[PDB]
Amino acid sequence: LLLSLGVDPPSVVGHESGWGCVQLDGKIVGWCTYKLAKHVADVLRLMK
Amino acid sequence: DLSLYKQTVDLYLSIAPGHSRDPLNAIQEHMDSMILSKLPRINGIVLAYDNIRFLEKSAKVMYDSPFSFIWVRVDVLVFSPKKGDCLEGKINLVSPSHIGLLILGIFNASIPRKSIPKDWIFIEPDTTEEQGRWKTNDGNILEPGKDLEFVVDGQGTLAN
Amino acid sequence: KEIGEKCAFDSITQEEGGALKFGNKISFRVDEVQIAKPMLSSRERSSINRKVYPAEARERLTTYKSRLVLKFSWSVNGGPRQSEMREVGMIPIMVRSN
Amino acid sequence: NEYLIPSMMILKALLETSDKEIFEGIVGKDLGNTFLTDRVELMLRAYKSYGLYSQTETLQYLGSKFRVVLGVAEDLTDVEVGRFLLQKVVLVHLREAKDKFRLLLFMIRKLYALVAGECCADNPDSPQHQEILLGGFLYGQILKEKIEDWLNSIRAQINLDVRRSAPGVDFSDRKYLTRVFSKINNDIGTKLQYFL
Repeated sequence: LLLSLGVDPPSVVGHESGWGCVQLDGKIVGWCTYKLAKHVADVLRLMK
Repeated sequence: DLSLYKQTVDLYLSIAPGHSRDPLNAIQEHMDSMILSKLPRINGIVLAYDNIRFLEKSAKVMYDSPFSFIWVRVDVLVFSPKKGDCLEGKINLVSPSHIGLLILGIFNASIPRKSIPKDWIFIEPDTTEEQGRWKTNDGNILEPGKDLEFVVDGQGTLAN
Repeated sequence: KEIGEKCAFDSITQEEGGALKFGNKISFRVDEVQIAKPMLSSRERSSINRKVYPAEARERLTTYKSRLVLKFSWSVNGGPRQSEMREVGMIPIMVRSN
Repeated sequence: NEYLIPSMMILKALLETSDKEIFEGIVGKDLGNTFLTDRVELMLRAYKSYGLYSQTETLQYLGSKFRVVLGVAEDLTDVEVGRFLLQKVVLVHLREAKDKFRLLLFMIRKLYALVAGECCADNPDSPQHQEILLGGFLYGQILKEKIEDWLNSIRAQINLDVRRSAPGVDFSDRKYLTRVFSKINNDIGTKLQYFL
């Protein structure tokens, strides 16, 4: 769902300044700006 | 087999003085005590008794005890398992040190593994450690074979 | 499973060999752990082998334990890996639990 | 016992990685962020001071350095000892070494951010950074611990069985296994009862 949602785990460094990291209980899965981060958070809890 | 026995015995009963009005009263009173309790005179367990009749002697009373004594004839139902021959029982506990069987739904049988031929083996389950199948040498399983036929030594034996 | 297995053998010193040889290698591990209900002091007592509710363990002032079984597995540095159950004692069980 | 191994060592040992890959993973952003760049450089350099280059050399060096405290199989090999370490201690929650590597990167990155005041101090003294231990869980953990000590005891018994001269040495006869099983103390339930 995260992949379909707007983040992606890179192989060569897919990381820049304003980009935040998302952690699945200790596993890096992707990155997104903090606006995308909060939006992902809201939509995910809503799905839950 | 024909392990059941009925035997008309004659006993020296002790008639209480208060039941002097009727002896049959005090006779049955303790006759209900002998039931299901081993009469060692015959070495068997009382199962039934009828025909309570006394050799009419208008019972002689003890010299200093007011309760008197008299001979009475009654018919017992002792069950004599004196290692006669093949009998059978329902297994109730099964564990690889002895087997527990019930004969006539009452009496007990502990046939140890030594009186059992070594060729039979036990399975020690997961839900139960000891409650499991003493599978025979043939592999036939014994719990649903609740009946086991065997010979008595006194106490049982499975070795052939 | 995440314990793994343990090896044992006859170690011949290398003595410049670098590969100190050894043939009879045994690598053993437990396949699983089996916790059964606390049966009645398992070894048969010529009675209907029933269970022991903890109230009784309170009464007789005894700990409330149940047998503990391991499923030991082998290897003879080949592929035998046959199994067998080993009792390693009895451990407590909590009330009302599974 | 505490043990201190340089991060760079375990990093290049984890994945067949080039130092440029390290540098572009750690601070690859905002090209030339002063603090992160100069610190990371110093780190790569100080490891380079003595260390080796490829992943296998570091793996073998590590295994040959740590083969003692490890209770691993004594005979097999040396590089597999290093992989044993990298699988068994560094980040046991994870399994994919490349993913462990990515997270180690994120971790040292956050660490440096904390160095320069770019992040506030996490409070371990707060129910925020905290969880609970249950009973059944610690029960299972100590149980597993006794399982493993039992395995190690029986392995030790087989070992001394070999070591005396050769009283009985046949790892194919189940009789021998029965004998050694009886040789060790086969009760642990009393250990858990003891602790409780």
